[PDB]
Amino acid sequence: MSYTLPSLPYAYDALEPHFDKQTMEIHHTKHHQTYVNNANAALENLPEFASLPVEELITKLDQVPADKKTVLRNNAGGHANHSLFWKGLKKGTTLQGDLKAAIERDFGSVDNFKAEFEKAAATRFGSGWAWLVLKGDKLAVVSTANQDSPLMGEAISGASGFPILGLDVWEHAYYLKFQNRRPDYIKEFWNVVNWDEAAARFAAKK
Amino acid sequence: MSYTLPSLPYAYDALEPHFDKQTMEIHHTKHHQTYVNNANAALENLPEFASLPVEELITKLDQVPADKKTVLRNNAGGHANHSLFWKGLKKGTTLQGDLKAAIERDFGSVDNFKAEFEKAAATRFGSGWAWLVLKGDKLAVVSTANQDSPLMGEAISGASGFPILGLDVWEHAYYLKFQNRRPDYIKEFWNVVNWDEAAARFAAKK
Ligand SMILES: [Mn+2]
Ligand SMILES: [Mn+2]
Repeated sequence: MSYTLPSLPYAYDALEPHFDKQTMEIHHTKHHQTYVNNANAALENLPEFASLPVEELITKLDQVPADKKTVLRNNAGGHANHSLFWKGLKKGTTLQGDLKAAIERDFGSVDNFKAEFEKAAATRFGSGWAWLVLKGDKLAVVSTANQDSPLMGEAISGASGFPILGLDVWEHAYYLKFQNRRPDYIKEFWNVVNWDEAAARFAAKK
Repeated sequence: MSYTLPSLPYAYDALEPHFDKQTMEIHHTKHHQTYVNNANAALENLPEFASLPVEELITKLDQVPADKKTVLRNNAGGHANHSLFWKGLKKGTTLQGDLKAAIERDFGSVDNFKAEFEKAAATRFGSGWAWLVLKGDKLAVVSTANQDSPLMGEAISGASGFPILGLDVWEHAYYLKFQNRRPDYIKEFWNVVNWDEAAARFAAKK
C-alpha cells in the first residue's frame, strides 16, 4: 500500500549498450519490487510512518519501533535508493553547469571526482552503493552498505548528505553483464549517470 | 605468499545441473582468487600475522591494526569461507550418521533444519553466508554478512561456532543462473552440499 514501484523514466533497454536490459528489468521488477513489497509489509502496522515519503522515512529510522528498524532500513532504503537510481540514469547527458563547477570545486576536477567515486564504488565490499552526496555546502563521495542511504544519517549508514546521484554496486546491478568486473560496470556508469537529474537535484539542494 | 587459491575439489561443471559451471569458474578463479590476492597484499606488511592459516588469522582480527582489520576480515574471511565452500560442495552425498542424528537432535528433523537454514540463507540481506555451525555440542544455523565467518566470533561477525557447512549467498554465487531467485539457489544447494565433508567437519570438532 504505502509505497509503489515507481514508473521508470525509460524502458528497460534504454541504458543499452551500457547497462544491460535484462538487469534493468530484474532490478526494477524483482529487486526494487521486493523492497517495495517488504517495506510495505513492514509499514502495514505503522500508519504513523506509512504516510511518509520513503526518502523521509529513511531519515527517521531511529523513530521506528526497534523491531521495524532493520526491515525498513533495508527495504525503505532499497526503495529510496532504487527510486533515485532509476532517475539518476540516462544516456546522452553532459555534466555541466553548477554541478560540474561544484564537483570541480570540491574534488579539484571532474576526473578527481570520478576517480574518488570509482574508488568508493569499487571498494564497497559486499553489497551497497556509491554516492555523490551534498553535505551542506560541499560535495562528497560516500558509500553505504546494502540499501543504506546517506539520507539515513551517519549513525545508521556511516554516511550522510543529500544524494545527488548514486551507483548501485550490489552484484545484482552488474553481475549478469559484468560478473565480477565491477570496475567495468563502474566505468559504464559514467555513460549512463544522468547528469541532468544530478544537476536538478544539486540545483534543488545546493 | 601467505595464501593460495586452493584447487577446486572438482571440475567447474561438477555441480551441474545445480550450481552452474560458469559461476563456479568465476567464483573460484576470480572472486576467491581476489580474496586471496587482497588478503596476501594486506599481509605483506604484517609479518606477525602473515604466516597464519587463514582460519586462524580470522580469529585474530581484533589484534590487527584498524587499517588492516577490515581488509583482512573481508579478504581472509572470503578466502576462509570459499575454501570451506568448495570442500563443502559435492554431488551425490547423503546426509547420514552422527551429523544427521545431531541435526535431528538439535533441529528436531532434517526438514526443520533445512527450513531454518533456508530461512537464514534467504533472509541474509545483502551479501553474506548461511552457516551450519557447531556451538559447543549444539548445531546452530547462523548467517554472517559479507565474508564474515562464525570463526571470527560474535563481536565481529554477529555469529560464532565451528562451521560445519555454509552457503554463499553473495549474489555472485547465484546471480548468473538464478538472478534474484536466491531461494531457488538455496534449494539447489541441498543437491550439492557435501554432507561427507560436513560430516567430517562435524566429527572433527564435535
Ligand atoms: Mn539494486
Ligand atoms: Mn562467494
